[PDB]
Amino acid sequence: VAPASCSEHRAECERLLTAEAFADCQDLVPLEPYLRACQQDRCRCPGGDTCVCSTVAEFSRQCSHAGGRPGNWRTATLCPKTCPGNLVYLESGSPC
Amino acid sequence: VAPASCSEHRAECERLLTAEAFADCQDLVPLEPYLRACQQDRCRCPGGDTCVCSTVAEFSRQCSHAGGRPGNWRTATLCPKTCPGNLVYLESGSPC
Repeated sequence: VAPASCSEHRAECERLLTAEAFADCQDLVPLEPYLRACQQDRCRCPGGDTCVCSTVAEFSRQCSHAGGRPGNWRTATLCPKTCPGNLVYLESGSPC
Repeated sequence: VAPASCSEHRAECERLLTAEAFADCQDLVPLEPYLRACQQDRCRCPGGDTCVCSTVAEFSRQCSHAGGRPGNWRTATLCPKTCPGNLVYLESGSPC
């Protein structure tokens, strides 16, 4: 059944996606599709934020693949990740 | 005591203020000062939205005074206003 257009969470998605760490990709990748995707993601996925931060991850991957370099956005309260030792989770660093 | 910078609601103020109704005044009046004021208003006035819709009212008054004509933004759930009879509330209409 056609659910309501989840436009009540548009501000949250726009604020989260268009942060400082995503500066040098605003001209590489568009924005409308990825935020429209966040629209349904936010309402279709109540409770834990395991379903919204999986889009901005795709936005960052597209950012990195085009040629840009994003900053760090994952905080201890925004879908953090853990690795053993003092290894630091980052974006846009050489795998070598 | 100096309170925390109420930047956690910056997205809310930015979204609500930069709507389509305020189209032809983005070039007349600045944006930073009024949004900065909205920052404290949103966090210093919990519960009812009697402080947030007092700043955008000033933004609209400036929009109209400079020469622009803003659109309607007051909805039935966004600080509505009532007048007796079928007196419709509007912005930028002649008092004559």
